[PDB]
Amino acid sequence: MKMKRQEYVNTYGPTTGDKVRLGDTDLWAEVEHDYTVYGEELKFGAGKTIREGMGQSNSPDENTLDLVITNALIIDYTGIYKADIGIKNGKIHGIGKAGNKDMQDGVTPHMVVGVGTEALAGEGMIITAGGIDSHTHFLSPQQFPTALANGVTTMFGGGTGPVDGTNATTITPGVWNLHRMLRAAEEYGMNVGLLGKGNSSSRAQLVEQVKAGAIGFKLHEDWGTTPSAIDHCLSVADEYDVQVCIHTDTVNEAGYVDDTLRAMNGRAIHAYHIEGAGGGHSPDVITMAGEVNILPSSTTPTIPYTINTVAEHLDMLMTCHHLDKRIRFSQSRIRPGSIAAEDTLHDMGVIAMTSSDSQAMGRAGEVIPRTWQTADKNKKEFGRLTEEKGDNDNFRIKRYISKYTINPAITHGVSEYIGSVEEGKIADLVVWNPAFFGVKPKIIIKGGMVVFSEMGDSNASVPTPQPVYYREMFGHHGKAKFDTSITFVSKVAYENGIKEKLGLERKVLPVKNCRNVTKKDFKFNNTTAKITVNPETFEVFVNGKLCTSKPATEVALASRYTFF
Amino acid sequence: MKMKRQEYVNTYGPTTGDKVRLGDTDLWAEVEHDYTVYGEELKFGAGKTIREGMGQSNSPDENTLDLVITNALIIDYTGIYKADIGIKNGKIHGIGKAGNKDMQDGVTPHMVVGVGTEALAGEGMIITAGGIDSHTHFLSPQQFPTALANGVTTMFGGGTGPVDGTNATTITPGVWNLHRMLRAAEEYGMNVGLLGKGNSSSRAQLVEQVKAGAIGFKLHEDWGTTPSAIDHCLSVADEYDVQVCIHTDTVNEAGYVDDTLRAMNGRAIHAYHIEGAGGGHSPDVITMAGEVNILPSSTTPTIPYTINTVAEHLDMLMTCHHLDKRIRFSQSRIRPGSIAAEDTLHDMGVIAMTSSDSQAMGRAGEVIPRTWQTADKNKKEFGRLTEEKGDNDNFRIKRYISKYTINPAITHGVSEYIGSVEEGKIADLVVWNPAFFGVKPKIIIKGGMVVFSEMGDSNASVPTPQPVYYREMFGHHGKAKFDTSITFVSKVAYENGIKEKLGLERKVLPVKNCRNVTKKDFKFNNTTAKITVNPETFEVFVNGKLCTSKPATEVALASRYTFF
Amino acid sequence: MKLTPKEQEKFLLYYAGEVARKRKEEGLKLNQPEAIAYISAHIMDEARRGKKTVAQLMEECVHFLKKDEVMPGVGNMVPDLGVEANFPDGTKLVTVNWPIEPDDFKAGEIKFASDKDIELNAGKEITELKVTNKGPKSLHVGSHFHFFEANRALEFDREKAYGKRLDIPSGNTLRIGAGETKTVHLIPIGGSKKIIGMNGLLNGIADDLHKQKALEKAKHHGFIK
Amino acid sequence: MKLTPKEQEKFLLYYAGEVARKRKEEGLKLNQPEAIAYISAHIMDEARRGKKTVAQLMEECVHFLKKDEVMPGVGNMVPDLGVEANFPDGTKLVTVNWPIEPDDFKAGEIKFASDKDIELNAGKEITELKVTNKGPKSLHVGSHFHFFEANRALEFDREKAYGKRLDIPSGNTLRIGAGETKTVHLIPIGGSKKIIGMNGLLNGIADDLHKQKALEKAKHHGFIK
Ligand SMILES: [Fe+3]
Ligand SMILES: [Fe+3]
Ligand SMILES: [Fe+3]
Ligand SMILES: [Fe+3]
Repeated sequence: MKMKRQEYVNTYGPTTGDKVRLGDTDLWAEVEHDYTVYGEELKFGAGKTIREGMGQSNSPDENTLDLVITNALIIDYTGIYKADIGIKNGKIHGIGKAGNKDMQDGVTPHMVVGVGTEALAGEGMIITAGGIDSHTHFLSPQQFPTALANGVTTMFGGGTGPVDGTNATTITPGVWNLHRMLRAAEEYGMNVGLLGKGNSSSRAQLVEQVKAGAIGFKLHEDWGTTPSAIDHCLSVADEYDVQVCIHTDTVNEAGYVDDTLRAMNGRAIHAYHIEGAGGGHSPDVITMAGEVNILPSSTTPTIPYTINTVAEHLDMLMTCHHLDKRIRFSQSRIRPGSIAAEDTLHDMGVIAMTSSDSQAMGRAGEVIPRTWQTADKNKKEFGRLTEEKGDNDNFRIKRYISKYTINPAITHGVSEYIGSVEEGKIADLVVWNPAFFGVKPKIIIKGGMVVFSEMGDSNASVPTPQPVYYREMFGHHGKAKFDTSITFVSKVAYENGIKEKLGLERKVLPVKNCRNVTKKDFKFNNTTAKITVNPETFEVFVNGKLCTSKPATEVALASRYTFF
Repeated sequence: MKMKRQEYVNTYGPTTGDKVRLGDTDLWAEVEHDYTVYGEELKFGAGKTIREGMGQSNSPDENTLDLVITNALIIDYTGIYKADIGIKNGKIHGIGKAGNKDMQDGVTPHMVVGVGTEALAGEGMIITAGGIDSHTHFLSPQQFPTALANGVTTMFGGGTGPVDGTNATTITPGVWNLHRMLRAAEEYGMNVGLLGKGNSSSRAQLVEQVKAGAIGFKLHEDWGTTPSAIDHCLSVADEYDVQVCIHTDTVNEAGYVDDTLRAMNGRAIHAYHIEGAGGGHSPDVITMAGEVNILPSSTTPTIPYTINTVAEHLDMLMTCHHLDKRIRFSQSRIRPGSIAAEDTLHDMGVIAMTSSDSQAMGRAGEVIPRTWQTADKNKKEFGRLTEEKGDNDNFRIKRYISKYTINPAITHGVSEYIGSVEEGKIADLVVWNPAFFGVKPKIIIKGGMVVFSEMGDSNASVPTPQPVYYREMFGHHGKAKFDTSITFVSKVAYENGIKEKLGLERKVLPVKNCRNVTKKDFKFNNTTAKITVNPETFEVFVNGKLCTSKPATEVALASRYTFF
Repeated sequence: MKLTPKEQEKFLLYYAGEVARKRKEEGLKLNQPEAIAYISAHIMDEARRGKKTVAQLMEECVHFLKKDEVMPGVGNMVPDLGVEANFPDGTKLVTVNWPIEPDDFKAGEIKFASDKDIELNAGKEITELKVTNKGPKSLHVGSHFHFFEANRALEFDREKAYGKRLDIPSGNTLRIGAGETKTVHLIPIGGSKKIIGMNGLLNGIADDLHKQKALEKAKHHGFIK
Repeated sequence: MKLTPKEQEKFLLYYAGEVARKRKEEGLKLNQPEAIAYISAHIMDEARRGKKTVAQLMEECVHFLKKDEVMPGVGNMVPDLGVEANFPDGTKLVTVNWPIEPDDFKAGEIKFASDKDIELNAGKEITELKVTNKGPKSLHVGSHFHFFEANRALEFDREKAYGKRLDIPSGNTLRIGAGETKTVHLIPIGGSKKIIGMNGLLNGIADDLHKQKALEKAKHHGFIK
């Protein structure tokens, strides 16, 4: 029978060839493929499809799903397509067509909807992987609900709480502090991984930290980012398969950017805040982004470049670093050039990741909105990418989503567990209403359970009455949080029973394959170039051409959605 | 640089669009796709690709392969394509492009060739999954080398040895005999699964057998395949997720074919020797093949239909069943009609499997040759299939390969472990030289190790000198055979520690998802029809159209290859 | 060469045949294994030549060796011979009945106590019953099958077959062809008459008490019209 | 006798040769295993006679069986044959290239999609470089070896070979004879260009940043004169 196109879309969501506007941005996602059989689509409700002996099987199966997300529009580096998502044992069991092979055609064999299956209607919703914030200052436990409320499910970084060292650096230093924080982590729903102090010219002190559970090391100028410290840190990182993060020598005390690059010696390193406002070699830190071994991220305050970016920074730097009011400027000439270039470099696929720098010159619940604000800004400025095939922004979308999902996962050695919507991976997923995509998520699923969601009045006759606000769900509570949350550690710690030894009840998993990740390993952001900075004008050059962007007067996913 | 097409093919084997003749048959396999990057192909040898810091990585990786099969031509239901195959932990780790991402372009991320990698040159060879023989009579342990020498790695059936019951039926009856045989299985390289006596009108005796380790039940007329016995057996098999195999009531004693079909009640059942020469309701057992619930197979002696098939049978039946010489005929009028139809039904995808009936009206080392002989015979009589897309027999090849690889695996509930060349499955593979495809294999890999191969003089300066004959390899010996071989059991037995309780050192795995496999579940052989037999002429009709074939005077993969 | 374990076996058989041929040429009477190998090698030779059919060979090899060409009792010791060989159409089984001509000597000879017939099922009460196979296909019924539960295609007074079996040798079957009418001889089942299974018309003791219930089940399932 | 397991194998091979000889005498076209055994037995015979050299036999056995003496496709199926036999000077391997004359039939025949050449390393920028082997011994350099790290005997502008490899088929080698001058074609190394090992001149990414250090190591180790 013939169903009117509007009626089909209302009932099941968009199909092949349909374009979805991402929030209030000018970005259009086109459905590349639909894995359904028209007429066999799953719908939950009274008199609907998912019923005993109909859409729900009465035949037992080894692949009976624990949860079915019906008619989802997946947005991932893997593609922008329409499919049913099947969760089983807190993992993405299958992606395709779910249902009952007894009564339906074209059912994916390992996607059985049965007696033990729970239903979640994804028709008309966007499903993405949970975001990974690889630049977290563990300053306040209140960052976690803010992060979840913005689609972030994993947090890498360091800290001890609101002490001066954490206020500046993403470092949990030494054995005792690492043990204390890993045990504190038990409380939360958020996946965590801690970085130790990398700023050492002695092996023993670095090794102690990896063995204490650190997923890597942070090198920060506040503890001295000298060439000696750069070499020693990477040497231990190479031995123990852990990642290194770097905030370079801003005041060029022990050497210039090239001297730091030389100390690295082509070894894998995660260069935090590549633009340079958050810190790093003045004015040429951005020149590192061109190098193949350099895995570059950007922190939220500089992305997207707006008419208030520079003004906000010429004071935000003074509160964070605690500088004299006698200091006025240098940053007023240096900063516009690199901040402008940063946006363009993101669009070019030169900067591979977006991160927060949470309460340490950056916002916790802003990674996701700011990534899409930049995508939107550049599409408005530089047009639809030449790379696009059709009347859609799919390639740019895939380039931008990779920045906070897959690329941080690859960098930190957790790409086998999380980072993307793929079969076999842990079910850390976010459900979005297209009108609120990138700004306000609906449901946060972690380890196959709902952990956080937008929820109305607790007394109310339905879950919709006002006030609708973000609340912790069952997956975030009791002993279920130990089933849905991961504390990442080094292989050495993992293999030596850190879980048992620290009495951690949470899922403990090792980080692996950190040392041989280059720019070539990323998804949609593999671009290498000869990046140069004029030391007089502070202008950024990509292979001799000028690299710049215009500051935004207004951004998408902001004013329409927030009260304050 | 430009390489002459002939030179490329000599060095790396065929590429996209090339057609390979399977043995001396008239079947042509076309390379559908090539996963390589021209110039980056892996070659092993002095001054070649797979060398320290070149094709072989010096960078440690979590995905360093244990074995690499370079430039293989995969022939599987999944496709006929060119790729490198990567084995790790006795499983197919990856299929694509193997090598070193440090020095090469387009390397599949989880296909790292490193220090711990062994090399096997598959350039110019055909790689297929190991065959599964669903109709094994455990009569003689000498069947195993014969089977391996013909590309068969898994054997399902039953028996006790050379006793009258085994000579006739695929049954290991009762607890004690099942325990004894599962312990005897330890000796071999072959994967095994045992069937118990399904012929019971009492629950207790059937349950005992599943709990003793049986993977299913055989219903054989020699123990009375009555409608009561059929119902009772299927009822227990439904409760315990095990398969049922049936040799029907030849003499129509308790009922006609329709009475047996009625007793089954649409439940999943494996109908051995569907044509009826080896047994079953005379003259209409073939009529069962049209039914959706019926999973049908053919035994080797009737396929392909030759000028000597009928003559051989009208005496081979008298030696097996031990009949009086007073008995002359009925089989002389009944048999041509069904035997001829059987070949056509295979080509039509009506009969889904090919098996052996080993030393019990069929040949152990003939499943694979006879399948291809039938494929070839049909290509020669009825031309290239209408289903084909191009100047190739790819669809027909995929239809025929499925008969002894994937379809038996689906039927017996082991499709998740074995049956096809797919990532994640156990590495049970066969390497073939195209000139000997389907008749004489080169190497037999089981659980990622070579277990059996064609080998020359043991004293000889190289492995090529005469006499070249089949010999057991390291994977078949010592404690390594326990690592490369599987003894399949029921879930109930598995879950109740049958391995520990019987002190089995072999890999013990449960059979699962047997009860809800219908014709729709098969690969390339999902054809259902209204099959009718004229009770006067014995002619077979498919949807009222005569289903027949002409007898072959000569067959491929025979006279050119064998001495006796 | 790629010699399969089955090909290695055939070389031994063929060599044994060649040694037997040599001994026959020397004028020696062949023994049991020599006679078998001599005939086997002939079959293997003809199959390679690929000019004769399996049917031709089965006929050609009857009395291939004559009584005076072999030792006494050899023919009786080998009543049948089987040899698989590759023909142009593939490997086929060549079955020869009486490959060696027999003589008066018999090893393992059974001498009967008496030539008198054996009275099977002695003293059991015989029930004569007219049966007609109204079905389109012929059928057989075994010695111990509960006659009452036979294929619904068979037309007879089922009440009279209740708790009975055929008075025929144990293991034998009676054939009733499509459309054929026969007079069968039925005897009451031995032991306790606890009939469990077959068509499930009884599933208990075949006593008078169970009879009406059984006849009703038979009618309901279509055995009794 | 003290028969070794290898001597037991050779008896089977020799007997197979004898059976094949018999079949050829019968006028039958030999198949793949028969043809191999027929030639093998000849080699084994000549070696025992100890009058012919290995060199003589290797030459004598080319087309030992003619196309019409064997079944079609047999020759193509057996492009080479190897047989170890005891000669007066000990066991030696007799290697025959084309022992059976081929015909128009080919089992496992590959039919090309096109006769057009395959463009290997497509789109990579070619660097022409003059190289001279100033050493006393000839040398070869493989397809994926970092050209810059080649034997110090080779004289060329090493700076121009930094982070490059030969634009030759994968697995092939280029020969530069003692004193020989050649024009080589170099292409940039694939993937990340993370060059670890060989002569340890680089041991890292072949970028501009590592270049001066690499050139200094090459000069210090004698690669650059
Ligand atoms: Fe910083
Ligand atoms: Fe920071
Ligand atoms: Fe059977
Ligand atoms: Fe059988």
